[PDB]
Amino acid sequence: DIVMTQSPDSLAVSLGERATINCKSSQSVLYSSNNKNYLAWYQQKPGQPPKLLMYWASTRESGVPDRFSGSGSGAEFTLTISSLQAEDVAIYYCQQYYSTLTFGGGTKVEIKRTVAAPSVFIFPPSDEQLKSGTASVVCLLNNFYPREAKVQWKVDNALQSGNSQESVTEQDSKDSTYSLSSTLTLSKADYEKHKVYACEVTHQGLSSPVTKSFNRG
Amino acid sequence: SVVTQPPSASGSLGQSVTISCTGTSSDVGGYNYVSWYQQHPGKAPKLMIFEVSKRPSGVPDRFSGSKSGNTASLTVSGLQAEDEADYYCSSYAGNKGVFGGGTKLTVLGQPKAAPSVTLFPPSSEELQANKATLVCLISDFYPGAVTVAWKADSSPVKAGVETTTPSKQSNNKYAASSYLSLTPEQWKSHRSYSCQVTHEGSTVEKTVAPTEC
Amino acid sequence: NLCPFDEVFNATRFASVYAWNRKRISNCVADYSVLYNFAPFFAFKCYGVSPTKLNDLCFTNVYADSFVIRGNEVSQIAPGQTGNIADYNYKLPDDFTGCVIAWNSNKLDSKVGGNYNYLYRLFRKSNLKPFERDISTEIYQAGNKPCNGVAGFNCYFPLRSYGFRPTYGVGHQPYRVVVLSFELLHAPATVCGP
Amino acid sequence: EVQLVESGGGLVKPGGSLRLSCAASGFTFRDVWMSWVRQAPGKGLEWVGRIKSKIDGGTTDYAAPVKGRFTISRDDSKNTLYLQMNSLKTEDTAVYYCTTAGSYYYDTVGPGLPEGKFDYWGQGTLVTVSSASTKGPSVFPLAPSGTAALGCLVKDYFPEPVTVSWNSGALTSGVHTFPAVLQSSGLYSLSSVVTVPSSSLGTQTYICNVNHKPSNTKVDKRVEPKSC
Amino acid sequence: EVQLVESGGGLVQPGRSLRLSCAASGFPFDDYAIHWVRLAPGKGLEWVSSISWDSGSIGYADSVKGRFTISRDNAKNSLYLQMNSLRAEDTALYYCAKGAFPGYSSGWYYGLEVWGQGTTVTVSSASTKGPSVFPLAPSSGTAALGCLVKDYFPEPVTVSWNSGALTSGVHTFPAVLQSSGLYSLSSVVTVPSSSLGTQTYICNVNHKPSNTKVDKRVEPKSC
Repeated sequence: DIVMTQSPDSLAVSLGERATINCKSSQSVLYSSNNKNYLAWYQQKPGQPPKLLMYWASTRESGVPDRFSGSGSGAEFTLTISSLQAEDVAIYYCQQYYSTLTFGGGTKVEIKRTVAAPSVFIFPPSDEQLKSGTASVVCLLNNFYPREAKVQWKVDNALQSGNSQESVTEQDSKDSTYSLSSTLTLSKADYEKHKVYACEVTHQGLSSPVTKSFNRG
Repeated sequence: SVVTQPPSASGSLGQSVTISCTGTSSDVGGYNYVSWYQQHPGKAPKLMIFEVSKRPSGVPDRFSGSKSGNTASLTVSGLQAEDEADYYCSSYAGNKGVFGGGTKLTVLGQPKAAPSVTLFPPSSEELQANKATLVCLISDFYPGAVTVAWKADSSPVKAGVETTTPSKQSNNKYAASSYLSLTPEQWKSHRSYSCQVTHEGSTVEKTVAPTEC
Repeated sequence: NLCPFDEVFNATRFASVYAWNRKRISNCVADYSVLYNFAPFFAFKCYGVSPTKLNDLCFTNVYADSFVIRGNEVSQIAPGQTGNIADYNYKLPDDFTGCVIAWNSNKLDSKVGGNYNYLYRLFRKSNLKPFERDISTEIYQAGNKPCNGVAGFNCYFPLRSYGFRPTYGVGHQPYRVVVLSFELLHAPATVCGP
Repeated sequence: EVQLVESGGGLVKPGGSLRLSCAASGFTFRDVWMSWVRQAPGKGLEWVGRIKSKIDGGTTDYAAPVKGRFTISRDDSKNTLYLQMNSLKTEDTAVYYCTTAGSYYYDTVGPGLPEGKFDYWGQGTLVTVSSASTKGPSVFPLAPSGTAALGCLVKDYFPEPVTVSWNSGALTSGVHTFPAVLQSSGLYSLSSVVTVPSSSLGTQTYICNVNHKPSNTKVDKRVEPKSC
Repeated sequence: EVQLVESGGGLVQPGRSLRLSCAASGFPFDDYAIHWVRLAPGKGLEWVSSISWDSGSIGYADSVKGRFTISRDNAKNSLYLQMNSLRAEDTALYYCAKGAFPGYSSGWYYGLEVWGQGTTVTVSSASTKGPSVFPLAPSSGTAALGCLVKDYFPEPVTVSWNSGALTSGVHTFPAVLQSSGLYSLSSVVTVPSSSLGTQTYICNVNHKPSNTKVDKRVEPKSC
């Protein structure tokens, strides 16, 4: 069919800056019989369905701001946002309808922001859980930016490895911040072989590394 | 019939202007095939609007067509100096078209332009055919109004004087020409002839003499 | 055994006028209940033939032709009524002994993004013969240079779109049309519905 | 309003068969060219198929990868769309949306749009094609100790994901339902932490509502500050 | 390019007949329907006649009814207008024009895209008169020189310089109505002063009305 292509894949600009997306088609979606382009643009925020922005390559959907504006014709289309807003963070897809439906590769749009130091919290294992015989120690890093962070577990000052798993959030629609969760899964046995369970966070927002930590007592 | 269309219209530089065009219910009110044509001096007509309000390729959006009953209207926004031209509407009427009377648009606010006078004495070849002609040629002036006065020595002559009405050039300006006819005897008699070209209160007198040959 | 008039008038999709549709009606009683067929049509006019209970008559065939054009051009569908549509998008005979009906379709054919399904044959070399049709979709090499099957400079496609939008006024609002041709050949008449 | 509700996604064995069902309401269903569009985790949208309006023929079109393995259906009297899926693969694991996308450019519907628009998408059900087994999630508190924080640790479950609603979803102070990490055993653990102020800890009962309908686990866990 | 150029016109005694020709070039004229439209001095545009490609549809205008006769040779890419029983009112400039697309009435619907530059038709009982051309010399940092086309009828004359090679600085003036009902025109070119000893300048006058061409050599006056 038609190989919808997008470039770039990832994109990040400051608030109120020019955000620029593109589309390339293996065929022409310009139909000569009416002189219309059979192309659309779709906004999709994580966890939600896509929302139509643009159709006929130019025409906005009811209520979409003039911020968004799709242009081009034939096989080299483009959608530019005049000034990027916090909520504008999303992945966008250029779907042509000329031949059935074929969507683009996708372009992720993100906000650049002033550095944001993370608020950190350790949660020790749960009594309920310990009965079951497992230990899960959590570390939270709500509201942090940029995304790149390093989180080390250290037990009685022991650099840990192989037992951690992380989940970064999506850039908060408003705050345009990230949050992380590092979960340290140990067995009750090992959890009891040690006393102090600490989580060390290296980030740009922190002058020198911050640690939160707990004592089983 | 002939289609009612005001002879003249006007608008300042950068402003707008509408050119009405009133026909019958068998043409303007009969079909929506109303066209508008722009014609500059000494050139063929150009299609500016078709189908009432649609513009051909390469025609500015400034120009905008419309209609209301048997009355079509052409509006020209962001008026430029070059817009100063004649305009006629056209219409289908059953195996035949019809035009309007036409409207000559004058664009105001165009800056003043001083005139440039070039006077030529009689050529000996002409003189050798018992004839004499002095050739004053105005150009590059705006507005179009100009007075031309000739004078033999100090004393003006109003015979043999022929003068254009200023026409418009590619400079979007005007261009007049006065020709004073004389006998060869008159030419050599007076010690000079002159061409006064009066434009907007300022004047240019150029002078020529048989001594100059 | 009444004629299938409901299929013709209350069809979901009507045809583009350039490829105007034609539904044969034969072997059925054409009882005309237009006076109370539950639809206030914009207008109605029977050319040559008359609607005053002439149903009594028996016709050989009835070719019902359907399409959509702009209000402005509703008149073009008439004998001697020259114009785009007449000259390039279907035409009637001067001796048209038949009725024609049409109505506003803004709430049937006007689409938010514009309606481009309906196409009007813009240009054509010769005028169309009565009840002739052309679905030619070839580029015209107006240019002294070829087109290579593409549209561009002096290289034109033979169709265009009405781009119907509700914002538009009566003039450029979609208007659907149905035509009633009454055929009477040597074959026995198959439709009367007296 | 108008709404498109997909139902019948879940776990199905490789080579197995599954019937998806889209219940539509609000708009003139029978006039629209309904389609299925799927999305694998992290991967982009991919069109699956289309059914045209039965007045426009009722033609079906399918994409290259699902060509002749899927079968689209329609019931205009019930206003419901179906997708019959057969010889399923691990490639087919994705969330399937039913949509009116690609319709309005061809369909026969006019200007009377329900809410002034035409392009509508459903929430879409998740089809997991694995030979693995189901598993219910464990719910453990992430207890609090200015503005503090607390959450719920959903742990060990299959397949993903779980519906975590903080205090009947009313609580939205700092709700962070991070996606559940795939465990070595194929299980899933997330930490839905909701940062809330200190003072507030006194009151404001924090009962996250975790639902996991594959296993049909409904859990309301109340998160209380520990006494130590 | 698509190019219509009209020829076949001039002075003609009132009540006589004359035949004009529109030469087509750069399009399938044999499909396109063509029209005659005329522009009478002072007055505006007026439709004359319309011929279908096949020559099977021809409307004439009320004014020229049963007087003019349109025709065409598709093979030779030519349109013709036979004008008989001519009157003063006919006296005009005669344009040939086509519609962008090919239709008899399409031209009216979507406008007339292409027009020729026209051929001028004068229905006067007056006599033809060929011009007297005379050099307007300079005296040897630019110089104005020209020549004087004088006492001719009817319009127009054309002036080119150095066999049309000298193009810039050229301004052929509009002509006066000689009191005798003739015309007097002046072409003037501006050239470098340095070139008056090197270059030789010749103006190329042509009054086809008269069938009278003139090349006048303009050179610095001796003193």
